[PDB]
Amino acid sequence: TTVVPYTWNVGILSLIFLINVLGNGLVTYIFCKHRSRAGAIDILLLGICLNSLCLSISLLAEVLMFLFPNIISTGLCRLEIFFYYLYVYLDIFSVVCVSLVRYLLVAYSTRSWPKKQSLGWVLTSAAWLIALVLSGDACRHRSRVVDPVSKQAMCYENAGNMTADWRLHVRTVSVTAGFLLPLALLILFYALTWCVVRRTKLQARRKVRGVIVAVVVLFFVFCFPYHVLNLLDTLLRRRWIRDSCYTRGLINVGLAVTSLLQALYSAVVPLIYSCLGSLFRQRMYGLFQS
Repeated sequence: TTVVPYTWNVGILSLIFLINVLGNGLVTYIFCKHRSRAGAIDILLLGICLNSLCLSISLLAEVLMFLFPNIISTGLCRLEIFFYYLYVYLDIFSVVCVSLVRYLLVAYSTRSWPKKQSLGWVLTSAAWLIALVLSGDACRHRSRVVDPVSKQAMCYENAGNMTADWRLHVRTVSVTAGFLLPLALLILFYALTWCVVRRTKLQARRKVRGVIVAVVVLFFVFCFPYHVLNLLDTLLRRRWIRDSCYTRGLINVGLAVTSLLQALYSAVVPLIYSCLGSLFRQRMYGLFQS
């Protein structure tokens, strides 16, 4: 059985695509118009918008394949899954980079190099290269297959006699490289920032930045559930926890619910900037008053 009907899934993904594209395109436009006077964390926060825009192509492809089964082909199956994994890796990598740069802003406060655009660009490129490698590795075999039992085409993991091995390998790579290690690095950098602040008893000149914290919190809100349920699913398919029809159906429902949350983070991200950021709020308010 399928948990979310066709109509609900298509509508939700279409609305998410619309808001994603509009919000992150506008944010990137404003950022490119005011680039010259930006900092490292500004570049990272723009990188989050670029990550969200990656998902737009994936969702557009998926929606067009739903609407038009006729155009389902190997090329679209590759492209959709490529952009999907690109988004999934890039979001967590960008959060890790944000944590790294705030660590560096305190570890090297006496230096000026932690606060330049150069650090943001270097970190963004380092994240993008890794995400591209990981996504391209996964999107190699997904092609057009026809089920004998229903005589309809669909995107599938067909890889020959080794289809199951590839199916397991892709999920294992996703879990290990896109949830576990990035989370450990994130925790490490925040713990180091807190430790260095505690050890120095840094003065009250430290004052909170509204935008940075909200995005990091809403990431753990809208995206973490999908990754944890993916980990549970992969544990099912590796027989590290016990099999059961009830458990399988429970996780089948859960994956359906949480996958929509993770896609909704793309729409959530630009709205955080449009309200908690003074520059984005002003500019977008002026644009919308036109």
